[PDB]
Amino acid sequence: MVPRVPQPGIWCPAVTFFDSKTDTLDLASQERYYAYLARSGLTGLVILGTNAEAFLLTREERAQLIATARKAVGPDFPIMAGVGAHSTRQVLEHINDASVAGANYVLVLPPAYATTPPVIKSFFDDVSCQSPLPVVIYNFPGIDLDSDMITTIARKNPNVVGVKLTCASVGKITRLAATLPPAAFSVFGGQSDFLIGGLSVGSAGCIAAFANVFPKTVSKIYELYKAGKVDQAMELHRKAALAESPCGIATTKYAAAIFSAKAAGIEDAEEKLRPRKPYDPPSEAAKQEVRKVMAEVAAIEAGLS
Ligand SMILES: [Ca+2]
Ligand SMILES: [Cl-]
Ligand SMILES: [Cl-]
Ligand SMILES: [Cl-]
Repeated sequence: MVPRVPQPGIWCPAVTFFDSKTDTLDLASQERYYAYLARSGLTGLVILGTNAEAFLLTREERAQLIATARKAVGPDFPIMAGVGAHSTRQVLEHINDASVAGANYVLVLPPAYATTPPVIKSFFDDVSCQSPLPVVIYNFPGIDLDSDMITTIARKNPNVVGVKLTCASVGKITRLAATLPPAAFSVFGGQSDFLIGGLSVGSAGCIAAFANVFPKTVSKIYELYKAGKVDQAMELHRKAALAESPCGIATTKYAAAIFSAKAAGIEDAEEKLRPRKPYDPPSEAAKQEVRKVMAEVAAIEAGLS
């Protein structure tokens, strides 16, 4: 069974497939893709993160994706669902939808419509208390939450079980560790390129966009660190950080289309991984860059899977 407090490890915030002719979710492809990712050494999936274009989805689509995730991975693989919105009412509706659809945890943005600090504090208090699922603070700056607010929120709310920091520092991680024991609270960095130092000071690890593209490689990096084989870990980490260069959403979707989605046997992956209307796909030149810059890590991934 999935623990109350999210397991340290490597998590992937999965991209979203759209049938472009009808502008609807492509759930058959989505299920194939989620299942492939969960079978590539990942600790868990983040569904409806920012990479999934969650804010472009209807409430019903959000719930279908969570349910599709659960079906793809089975009952023993952790799912963290993004639920962020503008009001407490919307957040609670998303949370309850997530709970019914099978999520284990909910990942919650602070309210943004730049809000004040007692507003942030009372929001998280109200949300943790009402939420049927354990809560991970989603810090994506839009306001930025320092160590003081996070610790305050966590100490008052035992249903708060972690934080995703998007731009995590070694200082920030350390401060959190010193005040919040790991058994009750998991810190996640959002950067694969942070994870070298990220884990060396006791993060719970990482929620990495790039694990969409080469999940086995990103998991190998983590696995080598936990084995103490720190020499080859850093050498592989280096290569992977190099390949991660291209960054936002449209480029990531396209990389997944030509690497992981193809590996998952999804046909026409490139059309299905266009950004949702009316947003445009990457330029030809952006696409050429992806293929050149990621070719080496692709060969490594074909070697590990
Ligand atoms: Ca192979
Ligand atoms: Cl399905
Ligand atoms: Cl194919
Ligand atoms: Cl492969």
